[PDB]
Amino acid sequence: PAVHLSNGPGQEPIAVMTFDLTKITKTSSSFEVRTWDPEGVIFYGDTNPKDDWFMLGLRDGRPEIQLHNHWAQLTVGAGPRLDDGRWHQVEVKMEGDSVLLEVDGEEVLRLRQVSGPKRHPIMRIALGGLLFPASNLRLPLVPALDGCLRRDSWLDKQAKISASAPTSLRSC
Amino acid sequence: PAVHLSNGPGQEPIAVMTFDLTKITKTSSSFEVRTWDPEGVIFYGDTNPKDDWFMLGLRDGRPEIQLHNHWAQLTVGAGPRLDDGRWHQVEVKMEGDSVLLEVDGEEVLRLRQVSGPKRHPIMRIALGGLLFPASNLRLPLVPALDGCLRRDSWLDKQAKISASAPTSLRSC
Ligand SMILES: COc1cc(C[C@H]2COC[C@@H]2Cc2ccc(O)c(OC)c2)ccc1O
Ligand SMILES: COc1cc(C[C@H]2COC[C@@H]2Cc2ccc(O)c(OC)c2)ccc1O
Ligand SMILES: [Ca+2]
Ligand SMILES: [Ca+2]
Repeated sequence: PAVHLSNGPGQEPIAVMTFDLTKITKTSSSFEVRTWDPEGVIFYGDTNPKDDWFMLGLRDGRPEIQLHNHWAQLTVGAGPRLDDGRWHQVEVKMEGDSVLLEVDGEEVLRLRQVSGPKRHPIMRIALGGLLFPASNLRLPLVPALDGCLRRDSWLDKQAKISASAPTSLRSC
Repeated sequence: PAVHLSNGPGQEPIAVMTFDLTKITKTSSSFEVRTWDPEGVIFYGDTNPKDDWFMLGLRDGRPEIQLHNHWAQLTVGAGPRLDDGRWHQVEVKMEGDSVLLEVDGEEVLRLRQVSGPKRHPIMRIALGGLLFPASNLRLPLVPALDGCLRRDSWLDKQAKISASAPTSLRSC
């Protein structure tokens, strides 16, 4: 059961979820993605769109992470091209103070010393788009990602406060 | 013709080279490395060991870059394990404002927005060690890298001011 990561011309995400950070024990997300599109946003996360946000996307077909928080501000590409039309497994995990990115079962990137142990305790996760204008990225891209998403798990179901309407979704 | 990246117990680099930055047109370095060692420094670069330095090393067998300058400060792992005893081609290039890392002919990491266009115009490159105590790294490691280095080219020969004695080197 797959859903489109893009719905029409607009750049708005296809879904948003909110979580209570005081109740998250599983700090990882995993999904499968398929696309012929070399550029776009896969998902976005934040507790504050000005001071504490994260983006996983594609640029030139390869994963790109942009991160801006108290401890780190970076724009990093890594891993192989994923715009080949094959399904790819992706996992993003927080391990200690590091963010790990695994692609097709292989760790391709570890951003060390990017997270601390004060913080707004509501985390939003947006799929297929950002929760601010693309102009506010560290390095702008065009967020629309013409691809499909399946087998997707986001953080801890036990900590979810809200989830956007699922009837917005468009089957693949 | 290969040389050891480690010489005895000391952590000192096996070689140091200095370059005139006003005369560097080729902002890349390339070499082959072979090792069974999961941790250590491959090479170090700086114009200032306090304010503008760079380290390429291994941690848990995989490439790690530490960088500290005016524009960026980061600790990032990427790429596959290289401590398998096979020769591996490595290239580090500055492209625009980004540092690229290629391993065995594949781009594995692109640190974007990490270099500017004021700066001390002497760059040092040290092989097999740092030019400050490992304690001053963003994330300490044990610098000794029991491996061998060959087919190595460093920046622009036309810009080199000085190079350490080559009779210090130990054949592999
Ligand atoms: C690395 O820094 C950030 C990463 C993110 C992105 C988050 C969503 O998928 C990766 C991350 C998971 C995660 C879950 C609970 C957390 O408490 C947490 O804390 C950082 C991180 C958002 C804001 C940041 O500051
Ligand atoms: C990214 O930032 C740095 C990278 C480095 C490491 C340098 C040596 O191998 C990669 C780099 C090549 C290079 C050559 C000439 C340059 O003028 C230059 O400028 C940055 C960079 C040292 C200091 C930094 O600030
Ligand atoms: Ca696109
Ligand atoms: Ca070692």
